[PDB]
Amino acid sequence: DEEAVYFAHLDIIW
Amino acid sequence: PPPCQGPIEIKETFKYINTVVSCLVFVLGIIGNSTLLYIIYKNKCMRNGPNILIASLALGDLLHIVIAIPINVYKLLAEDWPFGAEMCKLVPFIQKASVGITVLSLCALSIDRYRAVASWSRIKGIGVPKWTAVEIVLIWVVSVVLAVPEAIGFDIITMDYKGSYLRICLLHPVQKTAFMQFYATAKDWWLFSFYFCLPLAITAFFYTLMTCEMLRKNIFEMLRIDEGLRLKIYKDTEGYYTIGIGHLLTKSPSLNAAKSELDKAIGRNTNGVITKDEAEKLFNQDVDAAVRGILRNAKLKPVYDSLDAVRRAALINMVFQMGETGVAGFTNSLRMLQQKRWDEAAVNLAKSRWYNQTPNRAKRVITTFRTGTWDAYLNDHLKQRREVAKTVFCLVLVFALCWLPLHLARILKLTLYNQNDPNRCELLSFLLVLDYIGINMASLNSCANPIALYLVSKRFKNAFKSALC
Ligand SMILES: CCCCCCCC/C=C\CCCCCCCC(=O)OC[C@H](O)CO
Ligand SMILES: CCCCCCCC/C=C\CCCCCCCC(=O)OC[C@H](O)CO
Ligand SMILES: CCCCCCCC/C=C\CCCCCCCC(=O)OC[C@H](O)CO
Repeated sequence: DEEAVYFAHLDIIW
Repeated sequence: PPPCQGPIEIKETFKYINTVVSCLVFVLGIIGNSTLLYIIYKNKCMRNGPNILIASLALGDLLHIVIAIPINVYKLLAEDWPFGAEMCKLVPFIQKASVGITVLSLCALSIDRYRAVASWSRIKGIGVPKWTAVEIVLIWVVSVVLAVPEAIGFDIITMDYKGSYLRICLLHPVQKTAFMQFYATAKDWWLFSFYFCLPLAITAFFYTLMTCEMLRKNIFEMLRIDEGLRLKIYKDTEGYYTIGIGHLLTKSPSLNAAKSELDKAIGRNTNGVITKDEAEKLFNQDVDAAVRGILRNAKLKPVYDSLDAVRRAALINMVFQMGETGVAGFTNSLRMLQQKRWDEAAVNLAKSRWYNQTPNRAKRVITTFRTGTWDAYLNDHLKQRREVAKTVFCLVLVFALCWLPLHLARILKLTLYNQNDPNRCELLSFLLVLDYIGINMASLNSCANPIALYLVSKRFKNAFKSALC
């Protein structure tokens, strides 16, 4: 799930 | 595994609008929470139990606004994590700690105000109770203990996304221990169940129990004003010994026998004199007995079931004065009350002998039917209970609204994201803007708590004007 770890790179911290 | 028609991205137009919003929430949150903590510290009339729990709520929000907005604003604009692995563990730990402080202080405030209704001294919020200090230290300790899994599980990932070097501060997908490997799976449900569903369910429960006891005190004040409170044994219009709010003791002509009936009813040797709290407990039993007879009465039960709480009190008021039979004789006015035809019923009831013989009491009860409020019986104690109920209702309403978007954005990510779809990547671009809006909203709770207290509390409104003068 590498499109997911890029999501967490752009996403907020929560 | 399947590819996607586009790169997960956020429009620069969005990044500039949201950042302006995040700047306003931060400045208003710091000012509002600091002044709120300032007026609670300065003014000595506001140094009580319930306000101390509010200060714990204010500090938790002041702590959250400090570590949430300034780092998510940077994460939006700079798109990288340059703070090392210590801040990657420290920031989410303090975040979940501060959030836990606010939801538990909210829960403690709802429990405290429910227990305070029974005593007039407590509902005024006078002084600081004993276990107030140890409750706060438990709230903060339990908050940081539950935030511990957030600290150890976070780390910096270094990966390759289409030839780009990425420093990603995140919760590591694979953990050493088995418990932490399980925490990473259902973390969003733990946040949704414990930091939203449980506080809303706990506060709504104790708020409901509080207003139910407030309802019983409204009716007692209503009947005390209309019928009268007698704390010494007296004879009614028929010569029978009576106490309290129209409570018949016995039909015996022996005052001494009547005194023993009183002692049986109060559970105390009263010598003919009872206290206001004993008359109230005796009155609450008379209401429950009156309601049981109404619900067993075929002509009053349908009307009573359809009425709201305030208007049910007005009907109980009439039964206390005239009895079940005499009230059931108002066959037409009762019909209009069941059809919610207030003004017509108000006009019809004013034609009665009841209105002609006791016009003052009748006007008050009719106004209660017409409006459905306690405006005809507004008194000193009702206002205090009314101010308390408004205070906790707005604080939990501000909480639920401010934390709904962020909690919503995480629960639809769990249930609608399917990594096998080809077009799923660009719905995260819509979740990207929701998760950043949900950060501004949850931070608005820090700003909306002082605004709510300013609008519902006369003392907070004046203390706020004093600090900004
Ligand atoms: C609509 C939701 C339905 C309700 C579901 C959620 C409410 C759970 C209630 C209690 C469990 C948590 C207890 C928290 C601590 C209780 C402290 C306490 O018991 O206070 C003493 C007071 O005298 C008591 O009347
Ligand atoms: C310009 C100054 C203000 C002027 C405005 C006047 C104030 C309105 C007050 C009550 C509304 C009365 C209607 C009540 C609405 C609820 C519907 C109802 O059923 O009540 C009437 C009853 O049904 C009859 O049979
Ligand atoms: C002619 C009029 C016909 C009908 C008149 C209806 C108009 C409502 C007026 C007074 C309601 C009094 C309620 C004041 C608040 C008491 C309840 C409370 O304190 O609860 C917190 C509240 O939910 C915080 O939003």
